[PDB]
Amino acid sequence: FRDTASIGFSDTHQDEKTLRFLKKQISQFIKHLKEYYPNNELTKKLVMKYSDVQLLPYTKGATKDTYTSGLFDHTTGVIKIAPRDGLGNVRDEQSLNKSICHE
Amino acid sequence: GGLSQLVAYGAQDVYLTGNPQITFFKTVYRRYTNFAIESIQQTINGS
Repeated sequence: FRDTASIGFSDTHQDEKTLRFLKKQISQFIKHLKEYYPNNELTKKLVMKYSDVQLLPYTKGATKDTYTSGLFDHTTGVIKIAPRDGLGNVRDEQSLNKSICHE
Repeated sequence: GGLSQLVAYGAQDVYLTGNPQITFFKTVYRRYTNFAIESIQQTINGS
């Protein structure tokens, strides 16, 4: 849950090619003496320096859960009509289980 | 015994027990979210 999407390696924009890359540029471009091309056309040379990415998805929905804020945790004297919160000490699970076990 | 006190009821008790709101003898506890606590040791950097 660290929230670190980083690769953590020199692969984002390092451009780990050899010196042969300068010759590959002459393959991407069309030349024989490139000492005059970047002094004039710098936009195309900036276009030949761009990375290709791939995005990633994930989704989990939402947890709509109310009933929070439990500050006073000592006890709570029940209201006059206690048989509205009294039949909650044991839910319908341990109430239906004892009836199904009768067979 | 205790019955002799219950019968000692008057106008004054209207501010204590008349028109009652609560009791003390049937506590209803709150249900709560499931959780657990673990004690874990941390790494201390430096010296």
